Parts: sequence; structure tokens; C-alpha cells
Amino acid sequence: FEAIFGTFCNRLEWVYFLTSGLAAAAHAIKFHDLNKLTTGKMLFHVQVP
Amino acid sequence: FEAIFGTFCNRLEWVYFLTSGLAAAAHAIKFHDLNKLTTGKMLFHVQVP
Repeated sequence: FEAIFGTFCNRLEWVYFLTSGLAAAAHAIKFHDLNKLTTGKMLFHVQVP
Repeated sequence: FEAIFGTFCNRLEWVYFLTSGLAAAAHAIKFHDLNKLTTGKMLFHVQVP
């Protein structure tokens, strides 16, 4: 005579990017045409004193 | 497609002479006939205790 008494699930611990401290380093933006963008560029015009 | 996310230019740190601490050591005067002035001098007279 065997008996099972128990069926238990390990509670998964959940992490989210925006709640982390590391997200402070980021400017997180959603852009739904990322698969079409090849390369994004930013360009700067400085004249010295 | 490529994207130009932004175009940037620098703004100089505008630094006036009379808005500095080094100006504390100076007594700053504007003189319009300066280019006529060859040499300016001061005279001191001292008697001793």
C-alpha cells in the first residue's frame, strides 16, 4: 500500500527590468518598427571657444 | 531604413570677466581715451614715525 500526500510547486521569483536599479542607467523606449530599422545615428555639431 | 534620432549642437559656457572670483583682485575701469595714454603713474609721499 503506497500513498501520495503532497503536490507542491516552487514559487517562481519574478524580476522586472524597470523596477531594477540597473534601469536607472537606461532610457527605455518601445519602438514597434525595430525590425525594419537598420542603424540609428546621432550627430553633433560643436564649435570650440 | 536608417534613422537620425537627433541633431545636436553645443552651447558654450559663457564666461564674463566681472562674473568671476578673479575679478575680486581687479579694479576694473573702462577708459575711452586709452589708446592715447602712453604711460600712467602714481606718486607716493611717506614720512616716518
